[PDB]
Amino acid sequence: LDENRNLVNMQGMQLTGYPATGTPPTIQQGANPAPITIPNTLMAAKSTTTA
Amino acid sequence: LDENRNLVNMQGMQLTGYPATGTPPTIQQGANPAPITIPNTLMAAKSTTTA
Amino acid sequence: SFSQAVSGLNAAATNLDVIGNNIANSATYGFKSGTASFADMFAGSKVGLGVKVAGITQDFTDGTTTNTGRGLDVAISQNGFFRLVDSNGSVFYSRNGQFK
Amino acid sequence: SFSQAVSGLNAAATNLDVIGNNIANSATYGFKSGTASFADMFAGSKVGLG
Amino acid sequence: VKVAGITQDFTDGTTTNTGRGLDVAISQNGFFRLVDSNGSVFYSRNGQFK
Amino acid sequence: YSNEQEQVLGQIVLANFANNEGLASQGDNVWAATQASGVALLGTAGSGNFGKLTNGALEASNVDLSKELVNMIVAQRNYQSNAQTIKTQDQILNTLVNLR
Amino acid sequence: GKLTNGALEASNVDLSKELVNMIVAQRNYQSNAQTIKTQDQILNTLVNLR
Amino acid sequence: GKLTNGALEASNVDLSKELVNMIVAQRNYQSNAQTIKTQDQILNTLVNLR
Amino acid sequence: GATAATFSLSFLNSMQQNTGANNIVATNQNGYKPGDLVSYQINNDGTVVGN
Amino acid sequence: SMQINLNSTDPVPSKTPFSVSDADSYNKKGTVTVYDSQGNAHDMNVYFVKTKDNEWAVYTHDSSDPAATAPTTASTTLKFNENGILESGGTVNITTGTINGATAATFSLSFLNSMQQNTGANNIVATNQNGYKPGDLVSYQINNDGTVVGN
Repeated sequence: LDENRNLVNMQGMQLTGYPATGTPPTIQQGANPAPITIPNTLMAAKSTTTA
Repeated sequence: LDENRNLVNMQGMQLTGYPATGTPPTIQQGANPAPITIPNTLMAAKSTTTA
Repeated sequence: SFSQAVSGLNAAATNLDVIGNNIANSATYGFKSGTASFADMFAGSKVGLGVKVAGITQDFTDGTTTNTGRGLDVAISQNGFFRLVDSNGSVFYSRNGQFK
Repeated sequence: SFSQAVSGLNAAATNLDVIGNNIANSATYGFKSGTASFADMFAGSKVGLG
Repeated sequence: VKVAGITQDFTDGTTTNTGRGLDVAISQNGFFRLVDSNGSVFYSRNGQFK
Repeated sequence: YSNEQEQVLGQIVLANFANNEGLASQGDNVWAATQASGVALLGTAGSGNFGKLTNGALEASNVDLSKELVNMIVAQRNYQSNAQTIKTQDQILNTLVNLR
Repeated sequence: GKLTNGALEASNVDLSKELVNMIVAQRNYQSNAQTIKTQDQILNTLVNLR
Repeated sequence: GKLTNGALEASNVDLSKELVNMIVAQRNYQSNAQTIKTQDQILNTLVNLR
Repeated sequence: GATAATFSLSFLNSMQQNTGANNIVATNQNGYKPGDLVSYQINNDGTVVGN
Repeated sequence: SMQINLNSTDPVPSKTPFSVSDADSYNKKGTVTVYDSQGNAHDMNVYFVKTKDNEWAVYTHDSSDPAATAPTTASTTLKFNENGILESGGTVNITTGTINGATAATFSLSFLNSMQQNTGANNIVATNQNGYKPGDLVSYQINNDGTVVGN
């Protein structure tokens, strides 16, 4: 996990794959392959809708 | 197995032989020698006739 | 030919030096594992000529901790590093907590 | 004659370079085996040269 | 029967890892631009510079 | 996550080609495709042509020792046969010089 | 996280895999040595070619 | 920087690459020797031309 | 929304035990669902067999 | 061209009405990256909703242009037979959008030989377009036919 939020090798090349989008994000089957990120950003403050 | 569905050598020449035709296909003895293919196509959706 | 031979020879020698230096700091306090990586070479036409070393690869797995007599020798259990300073004010880091 | 001699000589040298390069990446991670192939030459009248 | 002249070949060669970092060979097609005392432009793939 | 949460951050894709031998080395173990290699047969692991990988494990070389040294002996002896052949050729041409 | 109060962390050195690598890289070095031995014998015959 | 208090720095000599250069330059010397041998045989025939 | 399929069903060689327990010996149908080319092998006859 | 293998054992999507952000409103979403005379990569989301047995409303949505509204109309409707053979609804001309002052490009789109699996999972077989972007001479080779092939 490099400083640019991506899993890079010793050569610095980022491994790609399927991204997840939404709230909550799920892996979609019809996306472009994207460099997989591990963001340290804050989560979505979601209130209670269905209980 | 090349991009043209045939078993080709380093010289690219396709090896020939007896083809199989039908549903289910069996090797017939009275055919022209044909370049043997390994197709990745979908199988025949066969319903139950005799059980 | 001889380029691949000297490349593999120096790679084996440097890897054995890395292994012997890892043996040389066996049972020292505050040690994290370090190994060596491998590399290959680009194809001329489609050949490929040489096998090399990508560099030093340090590993930071958790190690063995011994209870000590003092209280002023505090190792770091989780991810964290002690901030040290030299005479010139430069910032350094060390998990070793032996301080007097 | 000497054409077949230099052909076999350079083929043996290049094959040994391939073998030595395969030895040079022994025990590296992610390695797949690679070897060399052979070829012959077309017959002049019915001879074959190389 | 004569000689048509010198024929230079520019195939890729053998590269050795060196101790310095200021000796950088050229891997792909490319040439280093050098200048003399008279400002003329020259080229060299050798990257040993101090 | 600290709030007992788990969210997927991505999923790595996989591919196969029509010809595995049609690859091109780009230095280290890095493969650029060719026209003879095949189109990107995309897909995910554990489905069809793809299977479950080695989680936390790295695959070393497929190098055997015995057959490599066997080829090292046999091609050396073939080189010796070529050397003695060209030796006999050069002695023949020496006699052709000594013909005059 | 909470640290090791009054405790010092030694090396993470395992013994077995280190000696395994010590054996395996030694044998790879022996393969390189015998390889260069065969290379030098080939070049000895190339000298003995003339 | 801070020096080696009570410590003396020995040579930076590696063994393997030195012996490699000792082999390779020896073989280049053998190539030069066989080259000049062929040159002297050519000049011997030039003497034997007359 | 499928079609009601009619199939021939044979109980051939179904035997009556003099004593024991009612046990189905075997079942077989020629109906299936695709199905795609996973791999391929060749036996000792030159026949390219699809898996 | 877009070939896709589709499971027949799937039920009708219950989430009504259709939304491009409602994955449960359809069963499968495709995506094809095409290019225009300005060379912008228009990524068409191709949604497939099972209306009934063998009939699938097929929607197109230029996802690369954010000014496009939610498509509630059918671009086509793939209708098939009992065996699952490609019967109707597999060809439509689709107009793209305008990105950075481009032109809205209309292209012929064929779903030729898209098969209906009797069972399995909805999987796109292949996608292909004749649109691209330059592109320059990197290298050159010649095969065994004397044809100088440009790379």
